[PDB]
Amino acid sequence: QCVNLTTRTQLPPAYTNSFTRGVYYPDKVFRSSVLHSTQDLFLPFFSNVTWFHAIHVTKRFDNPVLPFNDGVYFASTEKSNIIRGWIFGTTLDSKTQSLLIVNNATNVVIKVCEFQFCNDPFLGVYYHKNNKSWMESEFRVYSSANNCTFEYVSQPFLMDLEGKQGNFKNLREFVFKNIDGYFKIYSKHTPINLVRDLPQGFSALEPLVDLPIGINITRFQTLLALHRSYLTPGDSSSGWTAGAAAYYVGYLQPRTFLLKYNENGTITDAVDCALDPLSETKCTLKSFTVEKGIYQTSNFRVQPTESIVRFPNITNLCPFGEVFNATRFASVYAWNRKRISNCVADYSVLYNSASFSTFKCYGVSPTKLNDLCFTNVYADSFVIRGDEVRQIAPGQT
Amino acid sequence: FELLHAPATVCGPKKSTNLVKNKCVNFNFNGLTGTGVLTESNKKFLPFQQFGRDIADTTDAVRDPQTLEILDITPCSFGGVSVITPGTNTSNQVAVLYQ
Amino acid sequence: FELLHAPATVCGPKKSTNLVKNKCVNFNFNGLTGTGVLTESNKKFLPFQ
Amino acid sequence: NTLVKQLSSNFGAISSVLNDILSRLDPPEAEVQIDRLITGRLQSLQTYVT
Amino acid sequence: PSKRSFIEDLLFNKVAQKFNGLTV
Repeated sequence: QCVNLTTRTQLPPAYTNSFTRGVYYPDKVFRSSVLHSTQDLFLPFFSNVTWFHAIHVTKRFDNPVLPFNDGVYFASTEKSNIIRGWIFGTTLDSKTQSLLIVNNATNVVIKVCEFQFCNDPFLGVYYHKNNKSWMESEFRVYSSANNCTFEYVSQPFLMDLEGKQGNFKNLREFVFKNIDGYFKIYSKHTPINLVRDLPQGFSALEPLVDLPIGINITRFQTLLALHRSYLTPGDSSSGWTAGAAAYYVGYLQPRTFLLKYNENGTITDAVDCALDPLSETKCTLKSFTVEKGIYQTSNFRVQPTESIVRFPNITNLCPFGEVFNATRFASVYAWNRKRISNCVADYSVLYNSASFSTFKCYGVSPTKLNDLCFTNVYADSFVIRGDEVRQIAPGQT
Repeated sequence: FELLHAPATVCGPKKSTNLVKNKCVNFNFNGLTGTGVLTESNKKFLPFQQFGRDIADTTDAVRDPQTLEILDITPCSFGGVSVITPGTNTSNQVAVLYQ
Repeated sequence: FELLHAPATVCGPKKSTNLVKNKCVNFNFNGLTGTGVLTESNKKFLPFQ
Repeated sequence: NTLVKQLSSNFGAISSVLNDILSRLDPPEAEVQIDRLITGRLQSLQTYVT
Repeated sequence: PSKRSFIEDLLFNKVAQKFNGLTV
């Protein structure tokens, strides 16, 4: 396993709302001059997400383990390249197929193995006194990788990272969704220019590359980088700088937006179909111009809460010893009818003696027996052979 | 075996539940599961029946197999929602009308 | 030949034919069979669509 | 009063209550019984509006 | 109290559903 830090000042984060962000292309079909609806995972407008911080020239560096849900909207405002890669898995202990997509300064290591992570994985760089670049020295991601299922190596590229401080310069948004075997990644770059806060602009995210793999993602964790200059000792005690960045963590919800396609085919406007009474009218009428009148929408329904059961109290068990697994029964033409009533009947206790080999219920579901009440349960006991079981069916001659 | 043709006497190994009246919860009388408010009843009932259907062939009254009382069935799904707006070119104020 | 949870992405082998336009004949591009005249258009689509 | 009699009809099924078929038949096998009830009511609503 | 006459009031003397979906 990797190492950890010492004395982490975790400040209570704040909460921010969305500003028309989290809209992408649900399908790969070109559509223009058409207004309709699409049922897909998106981020609802004017929601409430957790706003994390990482400003440090204190000791603001927090990266908890958040559970992964169906559709996670991640928007990081990197002005000096602090947030590197991300991890996806369940227990993170070399016991399941985990996803490791780290944005290394040399290449993009995308491997699906069984890595071993510590308590707080991160990246470590060094600031040389003679070289003004930002090269990577420490590598505290994993420890070993034996069984693997996928490996991807990017092309060699030269990237000396960024040192810009003050205001934000680049915006990197990533959407991670787990749909069966397709892992869609929507990456979109937008050169923003502001101090802080989420921009109020509207843009459509484009997919990068789909990974047809079969992994089980339950929890994720955002990995960052630490700066170690010559003024700091460079140890894992107090000689480390968190940096200066901020990322937004949001979860997608099954909503429905009103996509607007112009002559170029890009998404320029999105109106929610279930949030405000005014925005719902635009989606229902399939038009952005609402006239002055009266309209009819949904009705009024109340969902129930508890569920009471009113069954008669019966403290008697039906004799399953003489009916099932006995000594002898009757013939096929002289079968005897036994009345079974005034007792509690159940089919789950019929496996302790004489395991059944053919249990096919006709006219009733085998799992819906205990749901409905039984009344006048007659048993037809007869001993036959195996060549006559196929003929016993309601509708055979 | 039959399904909904005679008073209960067997059923399954399911336990009981405390009666919660004046609520729009899910009830279950003699296997029949429905949804409605178990209000009071002031009408007459023959001392040898169980269920009770009206003109619309709906479950009206039903005798409890434990407390032995008549309780009516009335679903709480009664209402309508309608929004009236003067238009998006005048003001962004709406008025939710409850029918 | 095994099939995992991910959909099949390798459909081999795969042949190809010729190309003809300005005729109301039958064609099959991508995975959609159509019938019409392959007339040139003026607008472009998206690189991932 | 005509629409009330349509809710009590089975349209060639086993009952007329949507809470009774699901309580005795599993969803993967009761899909052939619910479709007969919906189709039987669409013709009644189309005739009523007509 | 109404805005009718004796002849108009005489015409008016000669002349559960919402639980299923029949609203007036």
